Amino acid sequence: KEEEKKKQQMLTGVLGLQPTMANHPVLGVFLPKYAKQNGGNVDKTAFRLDLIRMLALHRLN
Amino acid sequence: SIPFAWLDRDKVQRLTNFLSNLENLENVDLREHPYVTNSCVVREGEDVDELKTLYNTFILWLMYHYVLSKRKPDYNAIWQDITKLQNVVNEYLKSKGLNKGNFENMFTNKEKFESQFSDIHRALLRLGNSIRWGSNVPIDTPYVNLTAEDSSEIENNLQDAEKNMLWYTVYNINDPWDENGYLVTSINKLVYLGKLFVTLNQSWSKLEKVAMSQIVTTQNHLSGHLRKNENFNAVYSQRVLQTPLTGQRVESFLKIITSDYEIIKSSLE
Amino acid sequence: SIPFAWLDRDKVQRLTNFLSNLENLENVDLREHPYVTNSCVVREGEDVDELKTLYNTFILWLMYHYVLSKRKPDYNAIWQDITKLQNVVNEYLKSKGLNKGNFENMFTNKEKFESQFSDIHRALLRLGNSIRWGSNVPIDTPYVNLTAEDSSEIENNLQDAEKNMLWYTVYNINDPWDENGYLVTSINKLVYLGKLFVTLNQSWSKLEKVAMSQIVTTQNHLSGHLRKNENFNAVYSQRVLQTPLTGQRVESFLKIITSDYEIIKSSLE
Amino acid sequence: SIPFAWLDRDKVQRLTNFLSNLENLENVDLREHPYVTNSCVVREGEDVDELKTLYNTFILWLMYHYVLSKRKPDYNAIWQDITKLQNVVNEYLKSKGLNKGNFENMFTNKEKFESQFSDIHRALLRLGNSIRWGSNVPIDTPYVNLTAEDSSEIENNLQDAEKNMLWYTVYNINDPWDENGYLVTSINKLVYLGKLFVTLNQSWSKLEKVAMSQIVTTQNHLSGHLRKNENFNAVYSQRVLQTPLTGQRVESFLKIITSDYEIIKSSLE
Amino acid sequence: TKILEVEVSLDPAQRHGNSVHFQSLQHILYNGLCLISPITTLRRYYQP
Repeated sequence: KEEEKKKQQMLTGVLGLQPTMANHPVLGVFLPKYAKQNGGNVDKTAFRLDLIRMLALHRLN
Repeated sequence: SIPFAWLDRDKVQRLTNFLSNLENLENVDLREHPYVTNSCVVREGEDVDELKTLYNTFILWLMYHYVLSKRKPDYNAIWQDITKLQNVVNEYLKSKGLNKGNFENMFTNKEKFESQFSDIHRALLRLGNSIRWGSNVPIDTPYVNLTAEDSSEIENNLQDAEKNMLWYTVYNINDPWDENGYLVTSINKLVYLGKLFVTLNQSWSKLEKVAMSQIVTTQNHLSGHLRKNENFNAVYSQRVLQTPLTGQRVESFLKIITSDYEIIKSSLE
Repeated sequence: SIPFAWLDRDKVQRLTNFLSNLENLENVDLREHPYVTNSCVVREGEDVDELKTLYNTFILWLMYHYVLSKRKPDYNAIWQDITKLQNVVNEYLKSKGLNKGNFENMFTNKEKFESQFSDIHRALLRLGNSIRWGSNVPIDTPYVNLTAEDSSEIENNLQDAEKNMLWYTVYNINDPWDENGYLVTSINKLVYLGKLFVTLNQSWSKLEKVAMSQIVTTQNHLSGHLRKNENFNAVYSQRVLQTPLTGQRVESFLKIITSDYEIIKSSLE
Repeated sequence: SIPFAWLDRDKVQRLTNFLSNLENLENVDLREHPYVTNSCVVREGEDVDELKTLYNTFILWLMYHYVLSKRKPDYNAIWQDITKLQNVVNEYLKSKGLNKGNFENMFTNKEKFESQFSDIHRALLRLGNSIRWGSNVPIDTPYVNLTAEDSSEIENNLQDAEKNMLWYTVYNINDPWDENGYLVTSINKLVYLGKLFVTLNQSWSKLEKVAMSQIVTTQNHLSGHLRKNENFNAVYSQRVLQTPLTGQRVESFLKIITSDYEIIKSSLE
Repeated sequence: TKILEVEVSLDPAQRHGNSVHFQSLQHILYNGLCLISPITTLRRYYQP
C-alpha cells in the first residue's frame, strides 16, 4: 500500500498531473519505474523532461 | 539479477556456471559449445521460441561479449618483454658488431612499432641469423627452436593459448645447460613471445568480431520480427533494442537492458 | 565438542550454522546479526538470564574470536601482486626511461616496509604520475584514476571486502580497448590493490579489537555475578573462568573449558 | 542414464555392455560387429523402423564417438620412450663413432611427421646392419636386430594394436643371444616403437573419421525424414537435430540430446 | 551549454625548441550555437 502512495506522490511532484492523465498508457507504464527512483537526490526537473520526451516518442503519427 | 528470460532455474544456473567458468574451461567458443544455445531455447516449442529465443540468444551474445571484455588479460605485459628483448639484443648486437644488418634494424624498429602482423612477417629472415649463430656454416632449419621436445612443447603451448586466450602460460625457454649461446637463446625467447603475442591478439580480435557480428544480426532479425506491432510497449522495445552497439557501448547497454527487462518481459506476448 | 546442550537444539543448530557459514554470509560481524544474540537468550525469563546470558555470550565471543583466527585468509597473496607491480612497473617506468623519480622509488620501498599512512601518501604521489601518463601533461585532480563506471564499481567492491574480509574478490581492472596505456592500467591495479590490502588489514584489526573488548567485558560481568557463592564448584568455576586471555591463548582456554564443561555446568546454580 | 529410443532391456544391456567393454574386446570397430547393429533395430517392423532406426543409430554412433574420444589413451608415454632412444642412443653413438651427426632422426622435430618415418627406419636399418657387421651392403630384412621368431610375435602385436588401439602393449628385448647390447636392441626398440606409434595414430584417425562420417550421414537422413512434419515439437526436434557437429561439439550435443530425448521420444510420430 | 578548455601542446616539430612545456589553450563552446542577430523574445533563456 506504501508503493501506491509513492507512485501518487511522484505523480503530483512531476507536474501535479490529474488521475485522468495517470491512466494514460505512457504514464501507466512509467510511473512504476519512476517509483524505483526519486527517493534519491536526483531531481524533480529530470522527471518532467523525461515524461516530455517519452510522451513525444509515443505520439509519432 | 541474472534476467535472461522465461527459462528454467536449472538453465539459468547452467548459464551462470558457464559464464563464470568461461576463463576456466578450454576452447572458449559459443559455436564450439552448443549446449549453451539449447539451454537458451525456451520451453513449449517454437510458438514461443520464434521471438523469445531471438531475445534470449541476443542476451547470451551481449553477456558473452561483456564477460570477454571484463575478463581479458593484458597482453602488453608480454609485449613489454618483447620490447626489452628486441631492443637490448637485436639492435645492439647488429650495431656492436657486424654493421651490415642496420636495414634489418630499421625493420626491427618498425617491428617495435605496433605493426605486429607485418612485423612478424619475415621472422624467418630475422631467424636465419640466429640459425647462423646457433650452428656454424649457416643452413636453413625448422622455424621453431633447436631442442626437439621444447620445439614440440612450444607448439602445444601455442595451441593451448589459441584455444583459451583468457588463460595463457609463458614457456620460459631459458636453460643453464647452454650449448646454444646466450644471445641466440634471447632470439628464441623473442620469436616465441612474438608468436604468442600476435596469436593472442588475432584470436581475441577474431572472437570479438564474431560476437559483435552476431549481436548486430540478432538485432536485425529481432527488430524485423518486432516490426509489426504498434502498441506502445512493443514500439518502445523496438526503440530500445534498435540502439547501435559498439564494444564500448555494450556494458552500459547491458545495464540499460536490465532496467528495460523490467518492462520487456511483460511487453512480449 | 559443542557446548550448551541445555539450550534448544534448534538454537544450537542456529549457532552451528552461523559459525559454519560465517565466511559465506555478508557483513561478517556479530553485532550486525542481533537475532544471533536474541537467539542466545536463556529460558525461564530474566531470573535465569541474569546468570546464564553472560556465560552464553562469553562462549559466543570466544567461539567468534576462535573461528576468526581459524578462518582468516592469507593477505600475502595479494601483497605478492602488490610487490610484483611495485617492483617491475615502477623500475621499468623510471630506470628504463626518463629517470626523475629516484627519490620516489626510495619512498615506495621505505614505505612498503610497514607504513599505511605513507601508503595513502603514495596513492597521492602515484595518482600524480598516472595523470601524467594517461593525458600527457601534468595536472592534478583528486581521487580519480580513470574509468567512472569501474570507479563506481570499486567502491562497491571495497564495501564488500570491508564487510566480509573473509570472502573477497579481486576486480581485474584492465581494459580490452586501449584508450589508456599498459602502464596507466598498472598504476590503476596498484592503487586498487593497495586500498584493498589496507582495507582488509584495518577491518581485521577492528574485528579483533571488538572481540577482545567483548570477551574482557563478559569476564568482568561474569566474575562479578559469580562472586557471591562460596561453594567449591563455584570457587573452582571462578578460578577457571578468571584467568586472563590473549589472542594466542584463546584456543587452549577453549580446550580447557570444553574439558571442564561438566563441572562448571554443575557449578551453575 | 544412457537414454535409448525404443529398446528392450536385453538390448539396452547389450549396448551398455558394448560401450563398457569397448576397450576390453578385440577388433574395436563398430562396423565389425553386426549383432550390435542388429540389436539397434526397433520392434513392430519396418513402419516403425523407417522412422526410428535412423534416430537409434544416430544415438549409437554419437555415444560410440564420445566413449571412444573419452577413452583415448595417452600416446605421449610411448613417444617419451621413442625420444629416450632417439636422443640418447643414436646421437651419442654418431658423435662417438664419428658418423658426423646425421640429423635424419631430427627431421621429425616433433611427433607430427607420420610421413618419411619409413625412410627414417630404413636409415636406422642400414645403421643397424653396419653396427652389427662393420662393412655391410643394405640387406632386405625388416628388423636388423637379427630376429625372426620375435619378429613374428612383433607382427602379431602390431595386428593386436590395429585391432585395439585403445589398449596396447610394448613387447621386450632379450639377451640369451648377445651381439650388441645397448646399440642394436635400442635400434629394435626404436623401429618397433615407431611402427607402433604410427599404427596407433593412423588407426585412431581412421576410426574417428569413420565415426564422424556416419554421424553426419545419419544427420542428413534423419533430418530428411523429419523434414516433412510441421508440428510444434516436431520442428523443435528439427531445430535441435539440425545442428552441425565436430569432434568436440559431440559431448555437449549428447547432453542436448539427453535433455531433448525427454521430449523428442513423444515428438516422433 | 558548456565551456570546455583544451590543454593541448603543438606538433612535435614545434614542441622541440623549449616549447616542450607550452600548452596552447583552446576554449570550445560545447553544445552552444552561433548567433547573428539580437534575440528579443528569448532574452531570458539565451546567454551570449
